Amino acid sequence: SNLIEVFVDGQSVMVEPGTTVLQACEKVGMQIPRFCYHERLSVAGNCRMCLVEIEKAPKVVAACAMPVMKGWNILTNSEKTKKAREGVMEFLLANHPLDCPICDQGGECDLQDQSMMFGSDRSRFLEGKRAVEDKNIGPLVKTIMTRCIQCTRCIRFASEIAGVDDLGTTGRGNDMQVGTYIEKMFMSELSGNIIDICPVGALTSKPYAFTARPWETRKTESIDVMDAVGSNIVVSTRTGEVMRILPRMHEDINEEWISDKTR
Amino acid sequence: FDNTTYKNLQHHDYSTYTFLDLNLDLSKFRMPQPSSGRESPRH
Amino acid sequence: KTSFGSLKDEDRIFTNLYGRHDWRLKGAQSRGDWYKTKEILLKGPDWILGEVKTSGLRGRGGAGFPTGLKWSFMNKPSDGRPKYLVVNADEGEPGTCKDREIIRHDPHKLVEGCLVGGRAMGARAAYIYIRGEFYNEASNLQVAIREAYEAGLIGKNACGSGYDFDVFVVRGAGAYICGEETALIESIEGKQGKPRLKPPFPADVGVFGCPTTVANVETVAVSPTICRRGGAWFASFGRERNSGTKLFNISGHVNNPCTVEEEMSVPLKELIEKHAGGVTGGWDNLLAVIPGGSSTPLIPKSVCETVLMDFDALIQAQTGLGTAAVIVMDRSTDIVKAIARLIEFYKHESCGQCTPCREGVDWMNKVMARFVRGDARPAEIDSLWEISKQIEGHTICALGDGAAWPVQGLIRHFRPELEERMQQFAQQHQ
Amino acid sequence: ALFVHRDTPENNPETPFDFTPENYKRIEAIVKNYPEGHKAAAVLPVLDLAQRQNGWLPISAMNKVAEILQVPPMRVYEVATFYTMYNRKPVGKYHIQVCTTTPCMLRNSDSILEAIQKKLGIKVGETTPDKLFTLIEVECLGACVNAPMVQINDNYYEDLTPKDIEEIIDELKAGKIPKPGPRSGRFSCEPAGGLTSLTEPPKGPGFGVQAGL
Ligand SMILES: Cc1cc2nc3c(=O)[nH]c(=O)nc-3n(C[C@H](O)[C@H](O)[C@H](O)COP(=O)(O)O)c2cc1C
Ligand code: SF4
Ligand code: SF4
Ligand code: SF4
Ligand code: FES
Ligand code: FES
Ligand SMILES: [K+]
Repeated sequence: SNLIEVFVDGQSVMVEPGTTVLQACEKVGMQIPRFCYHERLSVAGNCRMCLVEIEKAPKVVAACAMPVMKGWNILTNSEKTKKAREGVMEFLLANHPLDCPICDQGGECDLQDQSMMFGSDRSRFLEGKRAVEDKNIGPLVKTIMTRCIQCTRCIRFASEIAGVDDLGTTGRGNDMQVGTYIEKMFMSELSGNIIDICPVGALTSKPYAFTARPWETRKTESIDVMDAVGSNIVVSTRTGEVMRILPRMHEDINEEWISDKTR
Repeated sequence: FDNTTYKNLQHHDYSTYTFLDLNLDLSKFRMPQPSSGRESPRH
Repeated sequence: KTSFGSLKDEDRIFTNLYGRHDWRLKGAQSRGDWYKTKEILLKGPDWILGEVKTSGLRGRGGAGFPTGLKWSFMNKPSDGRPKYLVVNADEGEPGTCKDREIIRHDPHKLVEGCLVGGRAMGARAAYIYIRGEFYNEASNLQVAIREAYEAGLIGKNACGSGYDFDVFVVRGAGAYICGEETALIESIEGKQGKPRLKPPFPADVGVFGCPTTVANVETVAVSPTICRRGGAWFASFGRERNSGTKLFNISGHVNNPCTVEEEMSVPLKELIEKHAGGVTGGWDNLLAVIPGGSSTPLIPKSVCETVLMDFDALIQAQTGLGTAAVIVMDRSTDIVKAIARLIEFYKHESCGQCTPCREGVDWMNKVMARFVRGDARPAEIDSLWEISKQIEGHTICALGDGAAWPVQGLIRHFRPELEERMQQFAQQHQ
Repeated sequence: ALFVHRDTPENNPETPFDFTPENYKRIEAIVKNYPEGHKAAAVLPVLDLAQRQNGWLPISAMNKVAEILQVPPMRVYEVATFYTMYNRKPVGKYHIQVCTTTPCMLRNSDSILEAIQKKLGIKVGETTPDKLFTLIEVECLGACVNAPMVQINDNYYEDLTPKDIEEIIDELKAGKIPKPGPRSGRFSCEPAGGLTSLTEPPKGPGFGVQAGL
């Protein structure tokens, strides 16, 4: 009764007012590409990978942020939408380093995977690339900040989930950098979760460094015993050896987080 | 009646604190501020 | 009317534009400021919004939205939050220095405009955001605001109308992006000057998360006069949908660069010659003009012969009125370098928030630097055109659009110059 | 030119900084311009005040602003590094800021920047050994019709020629504080050689006011 009717590629869906365009699309099983958006963090709207055409609207809207209006037809696969994704991906990769073989993210990277699915297959960037200073934030999280795509997921997680305002951005424009400004360690019982939410290899697990590739691991869905919360976890193993621990989503227990002891 | 001379020469003697001294002098005239109801968003 | 221009002094609003009369309250009152302000305030917000709407006034900050409709977004019942008017005095567009003269030479016009404008929106206070480099202008404004408080013209019982209104001056700290309306609000709140997405719109969620309207200095400073002399008087100037008078800055290659007030829809050629002393070396020495500040695309001499200076006419010329900052370039200018320096400006001013402008404007800057030297191939021109179209329309704020339009203007009108420079570089380095 | 801080003996958390009692009075006036519960809006003016007292912002000054207004230091760090008017390393007594954007470039701001370097013997971005002047290029300063122009501390010096800016710098060395404004003959932004408008005496109160008021 409160629901309003919108259309995703011409197919009707009834959604609650305030539902974003991106959420209307996932009611029909369509996942809009994204980098800055995370459903458990506040909306940012800065990466622009979620741009999508609304029928009879000249300007593409950011699906992650734009509330859907009654009667809108969202064109998730139109030429305008595809061209918007190709351009944004091209901008994301212009300064990105050629690191995939030496980058722990390789093989489970959202930049790689969305470049394969939604971006062009070649480069026309003929300049030199940006290179960024690395930051030291403790023994657990390794930073290779030339890989950062300035999505601010880590900043929002630290502030909102971990309640620690030690991460921010410094500088401006193409020189804008994510970090602590001062030499500081991001040591919090939830700190290891910024490895998972970082879409790229900018933040990686120091203990896990270089030991395995994602395709060769066997995932064992299990339970954590480091405390009495009972966090749901995946135990990654390879050839009979435990390689790492990952969160397993459980809305009623740990959501998609784990503590540093569990990890 | 003279239209021949610049008449904005006072700012030739504004110092470092001119702007914030005026802001201090204006404080008495301001209406009471509204309140969000809490000390800050972190409270 | 068919011909617009030759505005008479009696019909000029900013009558102390050059600071040759007293700018303090006594001078402002003797020039007609603060006159029957109480009467205007007691006509009510609907009457004020009527005169602004009738005047046909459009935003003077660059975007040119119809002011009357925009200000009416605030004319709604209170929900509990306070309501604010934010006055944009950041004035960051290269070639634009019009708001600087209002603040320091006609400050009381701005203060009254805040009160009258703020009344129309039901605002409790006006925050005047002035760029940090305008220190002396900010102090002049601060002195003028003290005088109004001491005379009872603002504050408790403003002018005796029973309406309480405060005027605050907050200074910036050096950032062109803080002229963007939502980035301005974020700056007032004490964060980095990064624009917000819309929705929500400032009239719903603005400064401190309260209903707000952001208005340009010139837009607000003419509202008291429009309410006194009527919207019908203001609407009698300029073409239809392009009404009123406008402050013009003429810089670059003119004999007498100056700020002048002129009717809207004045021919561009007449404006440069009647007030700016003509193009250096003669009108035939003209190469190109940037009509509305660095964001607007350049137009070549041939287009400048008859183009009118108003919103609609300049859109027909594939550019825009913008802030009405006329930057003149003569035949001795290196046009490619001039535009390259503007892309370098946008590269230094990008807030870095969103991908297309953080990465793309920097990308365009590197290409332009090679285009200046001719160190490129012609196929890269269409590459640059396509890169600019990937920025435009895909960013959070219009700075991305403002960086892509100057590039398109260069490619649109001076492609042969780009190709000659590339051809010549290859010969010297073959 | 970096946006990361490294402790040094002259810039670290134990560097001495504190607002004077007079400056604490100004802070109260600043903090009272914003609604109760939104004190973080005072970061920009309070941080600027710290720079006006100290000449620049060591990390200790930033920490003090964060402490007073009760905001995280990172949020103050973000502001200090975003806005270009905040000096995060010491600058000279006179911060010479030459505009080099296109409108000033079209009117030969290059000759001004060249003249300053030749006179001062320094390069762009450098401070003199005596620490009296620091020279930098800046973007448009909102005085394009008065180009080429510079800003030194809080003052604009306009319509410059290489001769004009050498006299200005010589006055600064001599201790005299030169008057700001155009050095060509006009007083502000009016066209050179005589007004083309606003020559008639201005109308007084009530002129042209519509019926009903
Ligand atoms: C990068 C950028 C800089 C801007 N700078 C200014 C400015 O300095 N002054 C101004 O009035 N508007 C500026 N604007 C436009 C404002 O966002 C907004 O459109 C304007 O303040 C609205 O007021 P108005 O309707 O009276 O014109 C800027 C916009 C952008 C994208
Ligand atoms: S983050 Fe992804 S795309 Fe970037 S280097 Fe690592 S694996 Fe490659
Ligand atoms: S480090 Fe990772 S999560 Fe943080 S802003 Fe960069 S890409 Fe996003
Ligand atoms: S377009 Fe540029 S200035 Fe505007 S929000 Fe995006 S990055 Fe910031
Ligand atoms: S996912 Fe919407 S802009 Fe990043
Ligand atoms: S271009 Fe130098 S003041 Fe505007
Ligand atoms: K990661």
